[PDB]
Amino acid sequence: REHWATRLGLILAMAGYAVDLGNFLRFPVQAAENGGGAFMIPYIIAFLLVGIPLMWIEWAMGRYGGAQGHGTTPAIFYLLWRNRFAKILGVFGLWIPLVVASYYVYIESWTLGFAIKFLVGLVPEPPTDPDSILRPFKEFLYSYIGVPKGDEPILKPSLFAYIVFLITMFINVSILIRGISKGIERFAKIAMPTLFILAVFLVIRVFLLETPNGTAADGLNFLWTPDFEKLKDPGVWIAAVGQIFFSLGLGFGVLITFASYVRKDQDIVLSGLTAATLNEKASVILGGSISIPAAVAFFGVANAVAIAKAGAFNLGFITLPAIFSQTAGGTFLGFLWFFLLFFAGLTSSIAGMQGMIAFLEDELKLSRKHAVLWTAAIVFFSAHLVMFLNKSLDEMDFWATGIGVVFFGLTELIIFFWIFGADKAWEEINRGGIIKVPRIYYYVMRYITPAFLAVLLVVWAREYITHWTVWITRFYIIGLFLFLTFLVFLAERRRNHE
Ligand SMILES: CNCC[C@@H](Oc1ccc(C(F)(F)F)cc1)c1ccccc1
Ligand code: NA
Ligand code: NA
Repeated sequence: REHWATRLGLILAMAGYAVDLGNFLRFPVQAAENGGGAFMIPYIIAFLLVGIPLMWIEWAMGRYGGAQGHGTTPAIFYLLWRNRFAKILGVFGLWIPLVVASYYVYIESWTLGFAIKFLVGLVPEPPTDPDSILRPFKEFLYSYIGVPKGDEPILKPSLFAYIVFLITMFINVSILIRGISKGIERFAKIAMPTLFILAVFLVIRVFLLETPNGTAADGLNFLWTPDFEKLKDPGVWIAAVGQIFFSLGLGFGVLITFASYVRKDQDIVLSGLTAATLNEKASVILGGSISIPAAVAFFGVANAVAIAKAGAFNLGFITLPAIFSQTAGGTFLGFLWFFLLFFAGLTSSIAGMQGMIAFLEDELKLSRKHAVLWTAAIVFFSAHLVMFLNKSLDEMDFWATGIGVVFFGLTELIIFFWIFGADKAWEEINRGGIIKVPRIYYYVMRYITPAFLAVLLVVWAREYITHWTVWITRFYIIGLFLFLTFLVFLAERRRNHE
């Protein structure tokens, strides 16, 4: 079995997974709409009661299973719980990253595509007034995606967008086909420093922005000025808990797959706590200093509410390009911005397609070459539903990431800490650890964390409870689960023979 080469590489690869576009775009928006700086109170709390406990568990399960040649949840859940339902629930943690890859890599191609368009200068050049600056970029993005102009729910992506998507896929394969150490780790050692420099360079440049409508100080001011009256809202505490899940990448079965390449007695407690910290630092320091400020610096603090309500997607794909087109040398600023985003996602995409690669290698005994190409083949095919069927993306994202990861997360708790036994589990987390987990976390992991998850579930289960074309997507994603259930079946039939 393959292994991480260096402790640093492990943490960077982990951190490379956790730091995606969400750090720079989703996190700033959520904070501004939920009390600004006061949002740090439920966020930090959820980071201690939910994020940190759940991270150590997936790290534990991964390493536990990885010692026995199994990096995937179908196998691992059968080890923690010798049962048929365990292998079935384990399917989800092979299903979720595979559904996300069906659109994530695609969105990742956009950044690459835009970064190419920005570098060569193939960007709109307005013209005055905000709608007169945004619209040329609104139409610029829609032509790329192929956003439906008619009543038909049909996308028509440009030939360029598609070609970049092929390239993007090819880029992902190029890294993944070299393995864990010489591929993901070696790239994590390059991308993460590259990421940091690009972030810092923008943070510096954003702070130097000065328009008649305001400055970057006004942006950091609005974003961080605490509104404690919103802490009364349970929805904020739900958005916080949901965000920690989103930003740490919990419940995707990717931490489990990745930790399974950590050696049996190697530390997971401290190494994990570091990778988790790297992610959070990236968000609060770099992420909330680039997007929101530059948007407020240009449109004024008056539109700071309207900008935050415009969504995290408009901010990164319509707003921020529109602003760079108005700044000195901003064509290159656009290029850096998107080239920052590309690697942020490229370090995440490679990480989650490993789950399917690890499955074919461990359970179906495929070589690394085949396991990669067939995983690429699957992703590439399924992505066509996202590329062409309008709102297919959103539907996939709603199930896989909305409840898929939250449900599978709470499943991970009960299986490892309640079914497998808490004592046996606690030793599995702390074993080989440079530092030991605080004795108080035993109660957090056993009661507080599942309580938070179960009462995030109920809050999700009710209010979060569309055109007929969503069924096409439902049809497909259900079909995937059945397909994976079948491979698990074939996986256990191949083992009884040998
Ligand atoms: C690292 N923090 C999580 C953010 C990111 O996580 C993932 C991103 C991509 C993948 C995939 F590439 F599909 F494997 C798997 C997980 C994600 C989560 C939900 C939707 C889109 C992206
Ligand atoms: Na993150
Ligand atoms: Na990433």
